[PDB]
Amino acid sequence: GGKYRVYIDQYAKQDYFTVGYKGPNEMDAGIYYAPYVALTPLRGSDPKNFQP
Amino acid sequence: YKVLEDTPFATIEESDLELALQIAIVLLKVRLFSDAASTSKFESSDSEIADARF
Amino acid sequence: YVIVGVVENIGEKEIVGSIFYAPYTEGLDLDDPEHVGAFKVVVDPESLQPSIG
Repeated sequence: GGKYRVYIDQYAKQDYFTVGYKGPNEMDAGIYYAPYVALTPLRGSDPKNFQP
Repeated sequence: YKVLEDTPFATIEESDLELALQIAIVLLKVRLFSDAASTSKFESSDSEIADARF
Repeated sequence: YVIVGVVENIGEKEIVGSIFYAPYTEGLDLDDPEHVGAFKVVVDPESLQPSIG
């Protein structure tokens, strides 16, 4: 309707909808995902067999 | 060495075990086992790599 | 003992002989591919001595 942003839960378990609110301000949202560190790679190998 | 035929040395009268073995190679009772490993041998992580020394 | 046998190379594909060895290096990034095979280095995480194979 030009009003609600609709998203599809591609893995929905049954059949449902959830209506939620999100304000323009970052503090106005109910739940806050606040990343600190992301996708930092690690590298190495095992000296007994040289497999990476 | 690896055995090709059951009871290697069954027909080798040679008493000197070293020579009896040379005979087993010649007569195809036993084959030298030296060979490359199936690739999985070193992929299990439960692996042993022959040392090189000096 | 004594063994006699054949090694012949006519060209392109017509390669004949008793045992072909035929090493596999494709996909392995080599400095002078004529070398065949490659080195790997780890270095122990406890003792800090190097390790190579």
